[PDB]
Amino acid sequence: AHMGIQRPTSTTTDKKEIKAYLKQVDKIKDDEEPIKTVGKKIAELDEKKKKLTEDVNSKDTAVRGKAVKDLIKNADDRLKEFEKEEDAIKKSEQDFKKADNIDNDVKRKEVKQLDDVLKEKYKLHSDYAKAYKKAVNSEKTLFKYLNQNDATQQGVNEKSKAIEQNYKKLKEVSDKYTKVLNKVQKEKQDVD
Repeated sequence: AHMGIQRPTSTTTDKKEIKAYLKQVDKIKDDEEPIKTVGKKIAELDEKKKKLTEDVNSKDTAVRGKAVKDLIKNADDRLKEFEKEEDAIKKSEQDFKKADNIDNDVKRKEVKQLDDVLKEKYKLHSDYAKAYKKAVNSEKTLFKYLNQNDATQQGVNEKSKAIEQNYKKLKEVSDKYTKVLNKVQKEKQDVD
C-alpha cells in the first residue's frame, strides 16, 4: 500500500469481534461462581445428614424422633440451598441470549455452534435440577413416613427403592451435564 499504510483486514476485525463474544461468555461464566458456594453448602448438609445414621434407629424414642425431624429439615435445607443454583442458571441464561458481525463464514459457523452448545447446557441443567429435586424430595417422603406412628420395614424398603431409582436417573443426567460442560470448552478452543 501507499506509504505502507496498514488498516484492519476482515481477519483482524473478526478477531476483535470473537474476542468481545468470548468475553461476554466468560463474564457470564464468572457470575456463576455462587454455584460453587451452593455446592459447598449442600456438601456440608450432606455430611450432617450422614451423621444422623445412628440416631435414626435409636432405641431412645426422643433421640430417634429428633433425628427424623432433623432429616426432614435437612432435606428442606438442601432444596432451599439448591434454589440459589437454579436462580443463578436462570440469571446466566438471561444474560446469555444478549450475547453475527463475523464476516468469515467458516468462523461464523463455529460461533453458532458454540451458541448451540451453550443452549444445550442450559437445557441439560434444567433436566439435572429436576432430577436432583426429585431425588431429595423422595428422601423427604421417606422421612415423613418415619415421622408418623407405626412405620414398617416393608414401607421403608418400598420408599427406599424409589430413592435408589431417582439417584440412578440423577447419575445419568449429571453425567450428561458434565459432558456438555466439557463440550462447551471444546467449541471455545475451535472458535478461538
